[PDB]
Amino acid sequence: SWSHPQFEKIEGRYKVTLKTPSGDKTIECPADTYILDAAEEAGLDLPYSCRGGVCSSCAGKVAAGTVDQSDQSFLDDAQMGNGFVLTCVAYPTSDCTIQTHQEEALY
Ligand code: FES
Ligand SMILES: [Cl-]
Ligand code: NA
Repeated sequence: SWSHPQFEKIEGRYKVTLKTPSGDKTIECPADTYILDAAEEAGLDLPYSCRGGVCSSCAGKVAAGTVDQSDQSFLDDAQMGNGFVLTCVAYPTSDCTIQTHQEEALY
């Protein structure tokens, strides 16, 4: 192996502000890391079920910034156009603010 952590995990991280029901919590999220994975590693308890982009459990809404959720399946094109994000399969592509716990907002 290597005598250092992976550069991709130490450097170049995006700021992700999770606007949760219990307040805003800003974490660093590597570009190669799904938002849910960074949040759960940081000790947050965000909702999820399938971890595969096929449900609404981990849904959030992008309040600021952009994501890459090319692996997602469940959201329709309009929902994604309107800012919904499946946090379990979404990489940040900018500093961003994601309101969590938005499953119920989906129609
Ligand atoms: S937990 Fe099912 S889509 Fe994210
Ligand atoms: Cl949950
Ligand atoms: Na990587």
